[PDB]
Amino acid sequence: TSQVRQNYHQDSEAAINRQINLELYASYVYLSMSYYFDRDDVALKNFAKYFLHQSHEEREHAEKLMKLQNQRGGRIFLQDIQKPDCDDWESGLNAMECALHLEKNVNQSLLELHKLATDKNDPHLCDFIETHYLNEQVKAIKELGDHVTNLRKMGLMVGGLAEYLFDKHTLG
Amino acid sequence: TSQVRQNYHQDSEAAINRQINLELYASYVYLSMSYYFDRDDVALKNFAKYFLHQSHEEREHAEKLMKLQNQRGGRIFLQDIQKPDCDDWESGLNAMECALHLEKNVNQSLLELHKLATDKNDPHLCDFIETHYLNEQVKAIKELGDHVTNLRKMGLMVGGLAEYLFDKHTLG
Amino acid sequence: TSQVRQNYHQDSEAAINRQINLELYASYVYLSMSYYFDRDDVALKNFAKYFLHQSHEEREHAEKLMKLQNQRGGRIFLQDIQKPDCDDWESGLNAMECALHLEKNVNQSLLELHKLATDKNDPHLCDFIETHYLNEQVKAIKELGDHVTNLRKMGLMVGGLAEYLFDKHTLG
Amino acid sequence: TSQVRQNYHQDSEAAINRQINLELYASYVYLSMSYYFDRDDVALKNFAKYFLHQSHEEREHAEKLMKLQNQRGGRIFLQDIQKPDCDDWESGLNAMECALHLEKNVNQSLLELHKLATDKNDPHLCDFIETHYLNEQVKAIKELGDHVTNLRKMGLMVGGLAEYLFDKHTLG
Amino acid sequence: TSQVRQNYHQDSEAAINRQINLELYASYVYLSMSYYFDRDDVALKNFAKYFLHQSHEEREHAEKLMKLQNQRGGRIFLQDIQKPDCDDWESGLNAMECALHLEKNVNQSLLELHKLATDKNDPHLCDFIETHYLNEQVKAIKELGDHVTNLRKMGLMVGGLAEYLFDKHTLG
Amino acid sequence: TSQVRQNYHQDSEAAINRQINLELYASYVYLSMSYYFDRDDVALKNFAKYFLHQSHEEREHAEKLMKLQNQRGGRIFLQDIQKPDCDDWESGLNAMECALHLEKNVNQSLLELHKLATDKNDPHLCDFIETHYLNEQVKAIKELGDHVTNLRKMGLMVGGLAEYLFDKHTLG
Repeated sequence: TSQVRQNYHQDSEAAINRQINLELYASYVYLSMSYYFDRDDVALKNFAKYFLHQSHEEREHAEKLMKLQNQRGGRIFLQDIQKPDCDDWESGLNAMECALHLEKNVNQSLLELHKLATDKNDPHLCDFIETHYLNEQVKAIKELGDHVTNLRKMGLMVGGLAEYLFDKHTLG
Repeated sequence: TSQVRQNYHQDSEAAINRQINLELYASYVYLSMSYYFDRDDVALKNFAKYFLHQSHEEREHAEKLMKLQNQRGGRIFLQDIQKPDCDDWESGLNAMECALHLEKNVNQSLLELHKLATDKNDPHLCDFIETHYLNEQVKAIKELGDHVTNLRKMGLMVGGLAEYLFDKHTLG
Repeated sequence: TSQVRQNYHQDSEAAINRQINLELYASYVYLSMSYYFDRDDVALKNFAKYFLHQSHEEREHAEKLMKLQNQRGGRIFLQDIQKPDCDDWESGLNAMECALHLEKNVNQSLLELHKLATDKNDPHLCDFIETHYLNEQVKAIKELGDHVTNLRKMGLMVGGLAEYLFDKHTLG
Repeated sequence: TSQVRQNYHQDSEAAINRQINLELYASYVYLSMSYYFDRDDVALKNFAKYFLHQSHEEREHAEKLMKLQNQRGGRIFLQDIQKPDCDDWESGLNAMECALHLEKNVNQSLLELHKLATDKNDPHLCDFIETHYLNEQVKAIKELGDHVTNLRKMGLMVGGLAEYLFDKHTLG
Repeated sequence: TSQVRQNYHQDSEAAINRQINLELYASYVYLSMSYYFDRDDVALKNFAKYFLHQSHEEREHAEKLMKLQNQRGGRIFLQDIQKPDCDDWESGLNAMECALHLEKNVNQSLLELHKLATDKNDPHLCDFIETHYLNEQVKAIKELGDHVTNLRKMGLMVGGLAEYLFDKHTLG
Repeated sequence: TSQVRQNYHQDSEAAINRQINLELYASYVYLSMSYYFDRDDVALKNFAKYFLHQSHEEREHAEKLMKLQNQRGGRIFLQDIQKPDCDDWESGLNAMECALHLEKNVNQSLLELHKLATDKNDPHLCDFIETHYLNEQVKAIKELGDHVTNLRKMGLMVGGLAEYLFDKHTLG
């Protein structure tokens, strides 16, 4: 037992650990995507700029959770990071409709973090999850949804220009 | 009965009261449109920025009329602000033409307002209407007209890309 | 059903739409008061200024709610905004006791809305309601209580003079 | 006994400990008034501001004594700080006459202190109270004097209106 | 009755008055500690600066609670400030352990406060408690914790060199 | 095969990929250490500041490697990151003896990478490895060794204080 721990459940410490692993997997996924778009066979610089920046703040999301662990007196237990499923993300829209599938999955996983803390009656943990993660995660989910409908809407016929112009104008 | 009233007809009042309702109607529909393009399945952030700007300045057209009514001694009697008969504005061209149909409607009611004032023979109010509304509205209509024909020239095949580029370059 | 939607109940969707009608209604009411004090037979420019400022950011409250909806994947369904129950607000004390009575009622809407979200397990809507409206709303009822109470204490019937000075010194 | 203690009587050591409780008492009482006018049924923002600054200063008189205690080698012995005899201060005039009554009681206590030190042969302790406390305390008591007289003179049955204006022009 | 009160239980009003006493209690013990370290036989300047600063922000925590009672229509009933049970805090880490023991006590008092408010279904008071107090209190407890361990890992033989160096490098 | 590729062997394609995994491992190892030192049972602000900085730049090092693969026409194949064997890094000296052990291993894998490029006769890859890594590696092993001998030397007896002062003076 720690010297700082106070109303911090046995279950909720083990829980945010998993969440730590989650958003690291996700930043890993993001740089796997971002260095795919800098390939000489896709060459969409601003896409890469976009997915790398998304990756860099999911590592920030991960670190901020790691502080909260230390702040509440719990103890961090690192776990391995699994490689993203895809190694080649096909198109530029598949990448965006696949990123949307991912942060919708962490948001899922973020809501169960909340309702666990809502039921082991940890008000602090719940304020932390509302302010720092939940509206950021919805605002993100909104940004990726806009991107896919804007891409799909230029579908198709010219298409390869569609994603080109999209890269230069919407991520530039 | 009033201290300030002087040559302010019993029905140039009833008309200005009505004209106020119209400009509140137009501001409502513009908010209806502006948050329609703010949808994740429509996702044209500059169309939204555009109609939201019209929603404000038609509203400040409306409160500029309320000012004037108090100024001549007639008294505002507000009415209900009916709902836009549309919920789904389908596309970006439909929105602009259906908007253009509206500004022709406020201009035709503003022109009737002028003549009612030329026939209850109030020199002052007609300068007020031509100064603040008429050239404002023909400016408006020509600006609505150009946009409409440009979206049309980007017609037929393609199209969804059309709406996009117009969003980036004519509303940026 | 929309791409972004995740943990957004059809009951919290209808509820915010009812709540948007509320805040547009309220701003309309403040607008009706604001040009009431612009009359030459009441003539309190700073009462006019004050309620006009209140009108301008229940509209900013209404948009913040409409945008919040697009963000969670719901769709907006606008309704008519009805006329305020009064055309003549009688006094400056009467005006502020009807304002206080109004934001006490918008509050029960905000509180039932918050308890509608607390028992459909949507933590995000609650923080949005907690952060952006709930304390914003009791800072208003408190201010309205202050102003109601100052007008009542001095009044007695030193007469209208009470009201003039209040305009100059607390509302200037 | 300290290495620093030198010509510091055990009788004037206990007396300054008694004097610390007093100024902490007065600060608590001034704080108790300060939020009295923060109530919505009293609503004098600047009465609240005024007494809030006064509590912020006798409590800063209090550490000036506790610092002085360690400087002369004595040892502080803290006691409880008592609930003010009054929870509802009735008036703005009533407030300013218990405020005057208290600083007169703090003074009698400061003057009794100065004669304990001039007669236990402490030249230093007397300048300390002369320089830092005595004339500040008469400039308070005189100013508690004006305000009471100003409130009384105009309180002549115009009533609550007298109080509002005093808040704005003498405490602004 | 009170003309702002809206969804504020008399039991949640009884509780904050209770809580107001605590942080006035907390500030009182900090003033007892910091002026203990201002003694010529303990003489740790930055320790004295530290608890004096804590004594302030708890007194600022406390008077912010009083503002919340008035905005909601519940009325402050001040109580006595009982004296800290310690007079000689012995040591530099005895004083810190004993503080860490205290802020866990206020943090437990605020968590009971937060959940009595979750039971009388007060959405507003909970956002006030988590945003203004809980994360404040866990930031504090973790800060009391690091210092406690660092003063310990400098323990055993030498020591006091410990207190001195820690005063100079971690609190300077 | 790739449009850009020229004098880039399939053995060095697999080789750089492997090396990528390594330094993300080291990057993983470094955060894991740094949030060990932010614990209330270690409480060394600046050790964390230092290990978090190193974890932040082995990932900079790793992304630099991934850009070069895209630069030369090979294709990145990411794999999983194994958790550091340690979860608790013991002392601050053990931690730096263990970091020194870590970068001395990647240097050895980094020079093995270099001698594969001089034997598959690829000048550019060796320049890339010479300029960007190999001296950065020695400047790194030199600094960790400096820290280790400063820590050993100094805490030969009365320790913990040793490690405390080292945190404040060499990592500030």
